[PDB]
Amino acid sequence: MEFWGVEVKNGKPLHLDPGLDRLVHISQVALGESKNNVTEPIQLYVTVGSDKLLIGTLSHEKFPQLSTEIVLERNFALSHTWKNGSVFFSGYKVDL
Amino acid sequence: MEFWGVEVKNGKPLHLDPGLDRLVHISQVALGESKNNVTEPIQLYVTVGSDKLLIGTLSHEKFPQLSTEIVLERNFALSHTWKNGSVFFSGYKVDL
Amino acid sequence: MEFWGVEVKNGKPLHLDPGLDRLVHISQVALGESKNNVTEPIQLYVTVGSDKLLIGTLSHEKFPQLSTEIVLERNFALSHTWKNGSVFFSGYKVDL
Amino acid sequence: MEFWGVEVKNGKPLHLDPGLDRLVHISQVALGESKNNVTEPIQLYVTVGSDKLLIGTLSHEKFPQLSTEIVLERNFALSHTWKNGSVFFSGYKVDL
Amino acid sequence: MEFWGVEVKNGKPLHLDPGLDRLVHISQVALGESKNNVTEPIQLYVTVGSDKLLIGTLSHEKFPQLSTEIVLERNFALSHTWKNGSVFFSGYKVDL
Repeated sequence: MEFWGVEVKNGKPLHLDPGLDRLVHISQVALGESKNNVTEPIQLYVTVGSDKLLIGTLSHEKFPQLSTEIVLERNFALSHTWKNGSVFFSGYKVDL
Repeated sequence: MEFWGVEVKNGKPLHLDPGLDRLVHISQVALGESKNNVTEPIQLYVTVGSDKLLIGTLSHEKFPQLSTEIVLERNFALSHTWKNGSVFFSGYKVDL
Repeated sequence: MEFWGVEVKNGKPLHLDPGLDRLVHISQVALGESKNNVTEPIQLYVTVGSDKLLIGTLSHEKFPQLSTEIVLERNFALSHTWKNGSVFFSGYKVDL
Repeated sequence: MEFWGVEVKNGKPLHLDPGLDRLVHISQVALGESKNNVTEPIQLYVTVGSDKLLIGTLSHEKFPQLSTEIVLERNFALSHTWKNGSVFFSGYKVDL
Repeated sequence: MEFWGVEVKNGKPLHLDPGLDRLVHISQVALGESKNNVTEPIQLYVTVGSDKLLIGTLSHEKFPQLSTEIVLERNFALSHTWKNGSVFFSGYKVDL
């Protein structure tokens, strides 16, 4: 049980690996601050072995964060559709 | 612990099997992007044997995703009432 | 770990028993579609022994579902105040 | 694992004790019916030893319930700021 | 399993240590009472080592609390951007 987190900037897929005999457990997703205040809804994706899964759609006004239980035992990528800001993903790494 | 997820397109029941001595744990539901300004509320169902259970009602305006804990040890189907878009279900498989 | 769920129709108490050395874990609650556009908040109860406990208040407009963690080791009843529709309760049974 | 719940009526702290080598796990909080009036936000507190902690703020309009994971290993008190109604807390007791 | 909680006043980082062979599990976040209207965004952070992670953005009107699952095995800091009030964080400590 080790705290884990990342900031995905401007949506470009961030490729991650839990490591041998580990899982990443993502528990918290948060929409970062806007520089402009042109806010469209922002889609969030986890890509695992190809399959690209929508996990949610955030907005500053209505959906600025999610409490989640996403469990990843293999290489994956996090990505989102906001070209001008960050989405924060956090949780913890687990053994076995 | 194996990441798992599916896209249910246009609501047609997707029949799934966790596998022998496995469970599917569904943790995240997300509503896909709409192509038009018709938004009807979209009902989501898990059908197990003779029981069709409503798990929720989504909309782009108010309810575009759910964080869930749905546990399936036997064959089931996922379905929804949106004839013109997708709902994404994700989570993980567990060994017994 | 066995998927479990029920439909409580028109609010009448549904009396249930987890069984010997079993638990019912209720993880998802969902408000059925309305035919009868009166609307009003719908209170949901779990009755265990002499205690009738409110678990929440649903509406089609604002609160059409809940994600819960309700654990029941002994006989109980589910009930709600909607006389003209259903509320769906689902989750799983656990041994030991 | 035993179902547990209480109704905290009006503004008075309810003092509770899990017992020796037990925990209370609070998983669901629900605001009781207001008998007409539109009411003010209601703050919820758990008091443990030297700490009175805000756990949230409920309203009939916007926040009538919470799904929680509050874990108490020693004597505590639940209280809230609604002088003329109830808040229901439920979950389960765990033996260590 | 020991109840844990803190009040972070006016945003100033609170530096905390779970202790040897312990984790802090943060389950509940709640926004304190405002005396006026707050116009500044209320952003919440957990800082661990070189990573400052946004966990969400609170408001009195729309997002006065979060139910979370944040796990910390290391020294960390909690902080937020509300200059004129408190955010309450609670949960429990776990051994081993």
